[PDB]
Amino acid sequence: GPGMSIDDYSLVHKNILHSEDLLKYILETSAYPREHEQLKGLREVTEKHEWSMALVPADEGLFLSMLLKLMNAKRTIEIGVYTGYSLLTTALALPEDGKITAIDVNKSYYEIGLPFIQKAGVEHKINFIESEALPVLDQMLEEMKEEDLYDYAFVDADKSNYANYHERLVKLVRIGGAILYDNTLWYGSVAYPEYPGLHPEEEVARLSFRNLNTFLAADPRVEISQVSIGDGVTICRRLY
Amino acid sequence: SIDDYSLVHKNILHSEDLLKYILETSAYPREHEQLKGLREVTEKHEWSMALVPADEGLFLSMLLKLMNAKRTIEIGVYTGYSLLTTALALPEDGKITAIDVNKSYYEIGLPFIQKAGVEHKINFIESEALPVLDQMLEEMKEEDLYDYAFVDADKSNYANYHERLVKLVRIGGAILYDNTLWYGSVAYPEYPGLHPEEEVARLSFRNLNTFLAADPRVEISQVSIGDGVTICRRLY
Ligand SMILES: Nc1ncnc2c1ncn2[C@@H]1O[C@H](CSCC[C@H](N)C(=O)O)[C@@H](O)[C@H]1O
Ligand SMILES: Nc1ncnc2c1ncn2[C@@H]1O[C@H](CSCC[C@H](N)C(=O)O)[C@@H](O)[C@H]1O
Ligand SMILES: [Mg+2]
Ligand SMILES: [Mg+2]
Repeated sequence: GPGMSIDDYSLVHKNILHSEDLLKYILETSAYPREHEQLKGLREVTEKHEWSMALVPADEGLFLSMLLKLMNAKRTIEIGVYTGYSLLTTALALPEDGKITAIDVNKSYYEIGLPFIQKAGVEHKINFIESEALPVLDQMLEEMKEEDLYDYAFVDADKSNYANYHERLVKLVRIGGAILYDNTLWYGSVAYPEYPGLHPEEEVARLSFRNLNTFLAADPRVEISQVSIGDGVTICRRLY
Repeated sequence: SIDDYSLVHKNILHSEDLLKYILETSAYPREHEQLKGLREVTEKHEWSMALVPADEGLFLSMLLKLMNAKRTIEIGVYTGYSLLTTALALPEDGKITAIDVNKSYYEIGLPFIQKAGVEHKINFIESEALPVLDQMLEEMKEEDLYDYAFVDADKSNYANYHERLVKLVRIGGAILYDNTLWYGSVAYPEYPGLHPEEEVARLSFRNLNTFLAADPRVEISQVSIGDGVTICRRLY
């Protein structure tokens, strides 16, 4: 992936909705008119970037923003930033004193979106950490206190590692807090045990998501809602 | 058992297999036993096309719990699938005002609501929703404003419901409109083969979607789940 080729991914032209016309209707009617001008700018630059397949889309973004506001989130973690579309979405949603821990192995991607984040006036909310996510989460587990738990986590980093992220995040997000997993329908390819013609890295991701979806549905630590928005977003709410 | 409407079996997702995967993997294992029972009786009913689907149900429940909703209003109950979802999501002392013109539909699902132990949270009003909302407006105290409203009744009246509901939910409260993609038929100016009532609803949703996207009193998110759900959050 953007982490560690573009040619290894064979489904980038697929969408989970029944037609591109329906997706374009949602974007033009309901998403783009509500998208911050700096999110638009960041999106348009990123659409030209070689890894644009990884970009969180605008209708999904407004849904993330809505969830953040409805749950009155204040402290969040963003895992897998890329050029920062979902991160800027989060920073604009949070109150003025909101705080985001943002983690990505590749800070050069973040620097593409950083001028839009800065012009949006919300960079002060963001503590960006350039690292693989798991060691950072493991260190947070050692140092965290109960009153500093996160309200919300958005997970959108190495697809094969979501299950390992989950085991840390169910302890780092507060009870009643939210953990969101991005891309859980993987272009619709999760719908079959076997699926033709994927390169090995993409098949690893597809199988990881089939296993994750089954696991999350059985996991008593959370309630879940798998939402057919974007490429599938699974919302988890921590029960205990 | 043949629907008069044209669109009932159309999916907004790209295949029935994809929808089935979501439901079987992520919805049915998480569906309360009484919701399963209520759904299974409703599937055989003449108007089963109107039933809120199980993946949408879990999404409504998640929103209610994440926003810590305590007092809600449900407009368009039918056999009660979304109503029972709401009642199970709310705390033990939660309260719902449920409104439907047809109480006979409610009584189809009421035994399952009762067995779930949540009927006490529900005040069911048999009426057209608009006069009820008009009457609420005249008596509603600011401290009694609803946390959450689910709108799923007469499609052509959604705009009229909105003008009342933006004054009956609290600041920061949620108004959800069901069916705002209308089987995907809203995506085009014209759409052949529809029942006249279906076309009325389709044009109403195209107008509503445009209006909500420009309404300064709310933020919105249109979500491609079920038949489309537009979440509104009241700003002032
Ligand atoms: N092990 C890892 N730890 C942290 N980040 C990782 C990682 N492996 C890959 N990544 C990063 O995960 C990101 C996936 S794309 C993220 C998209 C972004 N959320 C958006 O709003 O568009 C890439 O930026 C990649 O650099
Ligand atoms: N003017 C009106 N006022 C109140 N209810 C109305 C109405 N017109 C139609 N309805 C009701 O709206 C409902 C729409 S179907 C609602 C589905 C239900 N929410 C579910 O979870 O499955 C029907 O029960 C119908 O009787
Ligand atoms: Mg993603
Ligand atoms: Mg409906």
